[PDB]
Amino acid sequence: LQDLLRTLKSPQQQQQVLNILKSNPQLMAAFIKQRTA
Amino acid sequence: ALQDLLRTLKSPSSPQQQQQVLNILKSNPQLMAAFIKQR
Amino acid sequence: QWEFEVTAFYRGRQVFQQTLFCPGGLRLVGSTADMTLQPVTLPDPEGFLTDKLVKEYVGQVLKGLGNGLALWQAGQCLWAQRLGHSHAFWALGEELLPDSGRGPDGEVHKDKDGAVFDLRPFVADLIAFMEGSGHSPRYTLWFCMGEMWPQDQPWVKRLVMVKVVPTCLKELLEMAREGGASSLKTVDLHISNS
Amino acid sequence: LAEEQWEFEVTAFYRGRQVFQQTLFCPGGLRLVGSTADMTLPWQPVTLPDPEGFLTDKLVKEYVGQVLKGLGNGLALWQAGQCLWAQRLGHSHAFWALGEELLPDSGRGPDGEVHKDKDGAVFDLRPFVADLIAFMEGSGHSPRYTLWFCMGEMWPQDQPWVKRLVMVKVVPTCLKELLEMAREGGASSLKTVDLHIS
Repeated sequence: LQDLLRTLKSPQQQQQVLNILKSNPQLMAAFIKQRTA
Repeated sequence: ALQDLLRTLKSPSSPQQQQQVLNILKSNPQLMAAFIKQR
Repeated sequence: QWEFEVTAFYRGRQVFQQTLFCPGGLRLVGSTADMTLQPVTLPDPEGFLTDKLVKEYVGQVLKGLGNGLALWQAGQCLWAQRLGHSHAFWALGEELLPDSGRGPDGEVHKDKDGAVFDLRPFVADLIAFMEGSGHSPRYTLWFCMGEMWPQDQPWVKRLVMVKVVPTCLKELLEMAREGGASSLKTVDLHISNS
Repeated sequence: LAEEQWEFEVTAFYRGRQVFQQTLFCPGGLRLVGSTADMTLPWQPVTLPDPEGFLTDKLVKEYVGQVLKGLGNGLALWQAGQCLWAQRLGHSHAFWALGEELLPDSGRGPDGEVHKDKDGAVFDLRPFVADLIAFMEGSGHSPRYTLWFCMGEMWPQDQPWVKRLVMVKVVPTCLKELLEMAREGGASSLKTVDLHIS
């Protein structure tokens, strides 16, 4: 929810990244595992 | 003459840039004659 | 639909690069234009190259595009079809180098069944990349127009090479590298005093 | 001091990503350095960028910075006696070869190694002029002008050049323009072609 997204100073690119994130929960678990560990 | 061998560009090159091309052409009459061969 | 970064190379020279969002589909045509419903016109080789024989053949390849190469997304997959006389071969690679060691991943179909990219292998490779596999999933699509795929020969000698990069997939890999995942698994640093 | 230097288009690639491209005319010679060096004439320092603002792979970013640290006083480039020369003033070794403007040759080894001394010639105008003449006569082979430098690692033989940490491309603009003049006169390198049209 725009939290795991980088802060880089293309709105369609942002929502299309979020759509792939929510469509694959395994991608969420691997992305969360990087910063939590 | 000689300068006629240079290319014509939309944005011109500086004289010092073209001087590096002319020095090679003057120091090499073999290369300068081949460019005239294509004229 | 996905946003694409399109880049075209004429005889190893970048002659076009734009990042456009076409919800009606992509279309890579030449000067012989035609409106059908978004077209992406490739530039004329006159204002970019000086080799007369190369400019004549690039134009012949751009003529063979006809109504151009179409590209779109459907069901977590990218599909590419050609609507002209020139054949087209595609493969995945890096952003600055197509893979010339191996052949192409296939020829661009002449019907609607393109299937040049699937999101499912990309996610599976990206998860392993973050788990520590050291292999980042490739996302750059290369298209060789009007010629065979440059196998065992420099890709810069091909007449027309088009690079298509989905911007959403590019950022999804940058987020993994920003999170600690790396691909640098081999390096022999030649540094020393002597 | 030196004189009659050539203008160079310098381009740097970090892990196959273009991070630097400038057209430099340094009449007192130039030095490609890895950090902000003090402005010194002769041998003008040319600072390659910090990989922090261009890369996100931490391991690649650390090793690219390790190569940039090994540049030391820099890679000196200068023209002298119808030839181009290269000398590494730091600890990181460097290998060079001629190639294309967007592709170094990975099927062969480097033409040589950058000398630590001052006798490291990386280009000679004699074969360039001879090949350019033959190119205008119908040889189908254009003379090469693009100088590639692989910094800190071995030359990428049978390996994608985009995997190298630091690749620097040096193009003398006077040589590229001379080849554009030959191609404008009617010469060509397109000997082989095989169009697939149906």
